Amino acid sequence: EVDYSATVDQRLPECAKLAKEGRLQEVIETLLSLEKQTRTASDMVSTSRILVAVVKMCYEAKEWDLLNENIMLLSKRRSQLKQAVAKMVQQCCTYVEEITDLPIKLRLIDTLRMVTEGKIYVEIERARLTKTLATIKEQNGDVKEAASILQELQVETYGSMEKKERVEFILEQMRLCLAVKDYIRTQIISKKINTKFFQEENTEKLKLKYYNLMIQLDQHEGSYLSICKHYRAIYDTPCIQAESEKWQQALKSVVLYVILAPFDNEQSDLVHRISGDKKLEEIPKYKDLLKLFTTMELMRWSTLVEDYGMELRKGSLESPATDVFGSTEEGEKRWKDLKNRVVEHNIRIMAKYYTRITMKRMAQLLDLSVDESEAFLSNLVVNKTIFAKVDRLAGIINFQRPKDPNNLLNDWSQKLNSLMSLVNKTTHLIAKEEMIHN
Repeated sequence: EVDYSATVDQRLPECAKLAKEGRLQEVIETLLSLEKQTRTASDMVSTSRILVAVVKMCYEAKEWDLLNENIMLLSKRRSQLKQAVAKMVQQCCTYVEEITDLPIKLRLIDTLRMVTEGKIYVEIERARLTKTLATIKEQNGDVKEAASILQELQVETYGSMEKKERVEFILEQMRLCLAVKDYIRTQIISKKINTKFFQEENTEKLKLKYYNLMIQLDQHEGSYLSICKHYRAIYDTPCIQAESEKWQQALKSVVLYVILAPFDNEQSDLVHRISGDKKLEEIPKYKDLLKLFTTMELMRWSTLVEDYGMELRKGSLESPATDVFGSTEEGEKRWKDLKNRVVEHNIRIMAKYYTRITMKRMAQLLDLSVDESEAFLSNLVVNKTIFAKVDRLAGIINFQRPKDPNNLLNDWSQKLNSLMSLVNKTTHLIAKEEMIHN
């Protein structure tokens, strides 16, 4: 248009000297007038330099009141250029990091976050200032306010922010939410992260931070199977897989958590996938333990403690123990749940092979008292996990359901079908031997 350019190149150094001499209130009025000519002229580059200029003068002169008043004023000018205000805020948020005085920094943050509110072109900055405001409102304590301040930022909708930086914001929202014990809120924020984003280039640090945070979130609820999947994702990271101490610890928790998970189709399928890995050989104790939950046999809880108790709870210097079964309250609760899994596994085995068993025998085989075994068995019967009818007078547990005449004859029919197929198959096998030996 009527681009000013060198016109501001003549004033700006001259105004720079007068600011140092002490004349600031007069020169800003001069630069406000010069800004008006440029803004009306729609000179993007020149107007940007003036707005960046004036905030520098009020910063170098420590005019905190004037700096905040100017930032509000020059942002509210009629038909202000959006790029020029962006450069002002980008240059002003640099001054935020430099300032160490907390009350002065906070007022500038509040002023800057107010002139950047609801505006797309400065949405990246207001995000970073919101992150900056939260850290100040966290290193000083009052994590509740820091969590609230950061949570309201819908960073997923911010299109200008880079995807890598966008995820970093979400993880901090989760970190503050977990630190404030807001597990309901943390789950909702967790859905904002697409797990496929970690399949890209070097962002593994976010993947470890993300999954370790989900481990903490899912630990409170008790979803052991979900915890195992998160640890399996930590196990698959190239950074963890490239160093022995890291992947060994991750694989230790992968095995130790699928074991704690109650049996189902998903859990059973996971054990086969985990057992298929050849890296369990570097931790032979955990490989054998995972196998013990795979063999279709009774395992004794007393044997487990005497064979795997020290390696799992206390561990060794050569192979350190994970926090699944530590001395903590969480570790003790998980230790009790492991005994349930052993007891549950035994009842599942006792249902496959036994047709009728004695409560006295079941209590002995479960390392439980008769009352505890009956109470434990009564629990599984109620949640339909295992069928069992308990005749308490005779001390008998009956694992066979009543035989429907359909089922009895269907089993008879299925035997005939297999028999006729076998007779068919044998005849074909005979024909081949007639061919070879004739």
